[PDB]
Amino acid sequence: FDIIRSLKDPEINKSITLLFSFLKGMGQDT
Amino acid sequence: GDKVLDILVKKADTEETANTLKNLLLLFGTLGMLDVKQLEPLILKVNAGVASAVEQKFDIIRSLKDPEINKSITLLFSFLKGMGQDT
Ligand SMILES: CCCCCCCCCCCCCCCCCC(=O)OC[C@H](COP(=O)(O)OC[C@H](O)CO)OC(=O)CCCCCCCCCCCCCCC
Ligand SMILES: CCCCCCCCCCCCCCCCCC(=O)OC[C@H](COP(=O)(O)OC[C@H](O)CO)OC(=O)CCCCCCCCCCCCCCC
Ligand SMILES: CCCCCCCCCCC(=O)O
Ligand SMILES: CCCCCCCCCCC(=O)O
Ligand SMILES: CCCCCCCCCCC(=O)O
Ligand SMILES: CCCCCCCCCCC(=O)O
Ligand SMILES: CCCCCCCCCCC(=O)O
Ligand SMILES: CCCCCCCCCCC(=O)O
Ligand SMILES: CCCCCCCCCCC(=O)O
Ligand SMILES: CCCCCCCCC(=O)O
Ligand SMILES: CCCCCCCCC(=O)O
Ligand SMILES: CCCCCCC(=O)O
Ligand SMILES: CCCCCCC(=O)O
Ligand SMILES: CCCCCCC(=O)O
Ligand SMILES: CCCCCCC(=O)O
Repeated sequence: FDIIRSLKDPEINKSITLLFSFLKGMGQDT
Repeated sequence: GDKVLDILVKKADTEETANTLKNLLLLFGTLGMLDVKQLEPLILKVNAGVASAVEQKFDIIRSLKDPEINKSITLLFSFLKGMGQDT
């Protein structure tokens, strides 16, 4: 039940967006 | 010098210090076992990813459609498949 409540957390949302930006950056087409 | 060595061994002889030195040697051995020739592209990708993350001054659904994100997560899943190989 923790993940559903956590996804709505603005801090968690921003942090996971940062991790997904990290994920996008790696494996770049270049 | 005998007193110095005595102090050194009597302080070190604790199991914590012996475990610390043993695990340092084991860490060196494992880092030697780990192959780094393939790890240089991974380091470059990590550099690019950290740069993109620090560049940023409902997200996952939009991100999954990103071709870059899709390819990157496919690479991570290939990494996940490679580890724990049946061999
Ligand atoms: C008409 C309206 C009907 C209901 C209307 C709908 C009822 C359900 C509403 C949605 C519930 C989940 C929402 C989304 C949760 C967050 C997004 C998500 O999916 O996040 C996956 C993550 C798993 O963790 P990850 O491994 O991905 O973690 C990442 C890395 O691994 C970390 O390192 O969180 C979860 O799974 C938590 C949810 C658990 C399952 C939810 C469904 C169970 C019950 C369904 C049936 C109930 C009875 C139905 C009776 C019919
Ligand atoms: C008839 C048509 C009906 C609608 C028709 C459908 C309406 C919904 C469409 C689908 C929405 C999600 C699609 C899939 C999203 C991406 C895949 C996924 O699942 O990715 C899990 C990840 C969780 O992150 P992870 O922890 O896994 O991260 C990994 C590591 O952990 C990192 O390190 O993203 C999310 O959960 C984002 C989605 C949040 C929940 C979506 C549902 C909420 C609302 C449902 C009810 C709405 C009202 C319904 C009213 C009835
Ligand atoms: C539809 C919910 C039925 C009751 C489930 C109770 C346990 C939910 C999960 C709690 C947990 O993950 O620790
Ligand atoms: C009737 C069910 C209420 C569930 C409220 C859960 C509160 C604790 C959530 C876990 C947390 O705050 O880290
Ligand atoms: C069905 C959507 C109702 C409105 C939800 C608004 C918040 C969505 C989550 C935004 C975030 O994770 O930062
Ligand atoms: C979208 C397809 C190209 C993105 C992934 C390219 C980086 C993986 C290969 C890197 C390398 O050959 O060292
Ligand atoms: C209406 C919701 C707006 C969400 C904006 C999220 C940040 C977008 C810009 C990201 C950045 O480049 O810092
Ligand atoms: C009416 C709702 C429009 C949502 C558009 C969200 C744009 C910002 C998404 C976050 C990002 O670009 O990183
Ligand atoms: C599909 C079942 C075998 C895959 C996992 C095998 C590796 C795990 C054990 C490795 C080891 O014994 O050192
Ligand atoms: C349909 C209204 C009742 C369910 C809403 C639950 C929201 C919980 C939350 O904010 O995480
Ligand atoms: C059914 C059409 C309207 C919903 C489509 C939303 C697509 C959003 C996206 O491309 O991530
Ligand atoms: C009435 C219960 C709906 C599903 C809730 C699932 C959850 O958020 O753990
Ligand atoms: C309209 C019913 C909404 C149930 C889902 C709630 C949630 O997962 O935040
Ligand atoms: C009309 C809204 C459908 C569910 C959207 C869920 C999401 O992508 O965050
Ligand atoms: C036909 C309705 C599609 C809703 C789901 C959209 C998405 O999650 O990309």
